[PDB]
Amino acid sequence: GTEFARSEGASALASVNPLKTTVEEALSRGWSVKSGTGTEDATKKEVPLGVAADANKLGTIALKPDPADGTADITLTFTMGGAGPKNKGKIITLTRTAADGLWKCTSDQDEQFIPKGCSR
Repeated sequence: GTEFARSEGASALASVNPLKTTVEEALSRGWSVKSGTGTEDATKKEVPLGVAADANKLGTIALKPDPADGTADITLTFTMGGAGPKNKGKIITLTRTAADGLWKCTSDQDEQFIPKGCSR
């Protein structure tokens, strides 16, 4: 009853939303994106997302496929394994469809805690 359920959802989305830019900039160069931290790899032409999987203690960030080259749908997920009771186990998913390059946000949280712009 005292859990910060609405702020948890906003913090989670704020950890993955900025990565859309990172992904688009890499694909515009014809480079692939790979998860984790590190330096660009000029041999394989892969750019890391630049954020650790556990950057936000509310949960974990994941990329699929990994690496991703733009020719298949890409998903960025924030799994709230560190959240309070109402949001623990819930997942915010950002999907970039390869056929049109568009992004969508879906969440399996209770409707009242889904961040603005995301749907069930």
